[PDB]
Amino acid sequence: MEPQLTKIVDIVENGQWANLKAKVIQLWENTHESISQVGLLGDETGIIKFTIWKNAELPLLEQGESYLLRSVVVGEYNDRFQVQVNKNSSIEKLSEPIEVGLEHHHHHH
Repeated sequence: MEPQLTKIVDIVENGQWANLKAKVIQLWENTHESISQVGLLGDETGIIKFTIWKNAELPLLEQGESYLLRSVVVGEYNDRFQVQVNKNSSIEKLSEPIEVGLEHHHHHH
């Protein structure tokens, strides 16, 4: 039984429980105790900002690396939507990078 996959553009609902896979386009180490880490998630359907709470006790993510987020909840940030990770949540590294980068291709890199 695989988990329910939800797309960023399919959010249109805060406080929703689902599972999403994305890469960290940018990371920011937080020094405040309330917030542990915050960055951006690069999904093939778009991008979204997420924040990890210290009460989650989760390891730091690697920039440019793909990450799988299971059992997460959507938070309502002012006018924009954001994904908040807390306890019960899990994170697994994927050896299959996601596009998030396709617009030009001359000959070969």
